[PDB]
Amino acid sequence: MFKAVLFDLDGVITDTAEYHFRAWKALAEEIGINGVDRQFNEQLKGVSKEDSLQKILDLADKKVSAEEFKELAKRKNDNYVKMIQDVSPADVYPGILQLLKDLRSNKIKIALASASKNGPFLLERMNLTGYFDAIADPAEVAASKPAPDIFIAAAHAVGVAPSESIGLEDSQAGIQAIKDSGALPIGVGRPEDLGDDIVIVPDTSHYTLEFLKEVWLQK
Ligand SMILES: O=P(O)(O)OC[C@H]1O[C@@H](O)[C@H](O)[C@@H](O)[C@@H]1O
Ligand SMILES: [Mg+2]
Ligand code: NA
Repeated sequence: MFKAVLFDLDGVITDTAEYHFRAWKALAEEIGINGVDRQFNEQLKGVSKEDSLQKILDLADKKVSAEEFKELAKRKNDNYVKMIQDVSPADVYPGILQLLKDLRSNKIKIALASASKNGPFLLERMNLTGYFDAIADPAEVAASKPAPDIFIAAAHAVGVAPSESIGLEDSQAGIQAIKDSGALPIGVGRPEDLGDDIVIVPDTSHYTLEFLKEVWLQK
């Protein structure tokens, strides 16, 4: 049986992937880049703030100064941080609170493997911090998603091997990171976005301890 679950935050715990998308699209349009639509945004999910901005600039083969790059990233963050102030426990996705409770009752470790530096603040907004045994700090990894480092760190932070862990993700980059960590991925979203080669559930209500067991027994 698995000994840890490694949670992505945005698009897994709550609908903040939507807010990252809206904030990045707004930023892109301010600088005359109009290609950040929902399809393109699948390439941005799970990706760090700086890598996200660079992918957007690349889309237009646009170059900005180092000073402008810093300011643009800060502008997007300031906007996103204002968007999330009213997040509350009511915004926790279906099934997630119960899963956290059931994992703890079964002595299964819980770790956060979010790329977001705003992750701790969001867990506090949602009254979830006390469920987490560890938060892997994305500022401390040498390499960001789709590199596996954040998932490896999360597992190690709770004293469990990645190979004894499940990772929950909504993103292409994050699914790849889980795969390369050695943990077992279960995605949430559309196979057209996340692939047909791992277990994918259509919504977070499917993330029951019963189902994670159903999946683990068959890997
Ligand atoms: O700018 P932050 O809060 O550090 O977030 C970094 C990344 O966090 C990830 O969780 C999101 O999927 C990305 O969309 C986001 O860019
Ligand atoms: Mg995500
Ligand atoms: Na406009």
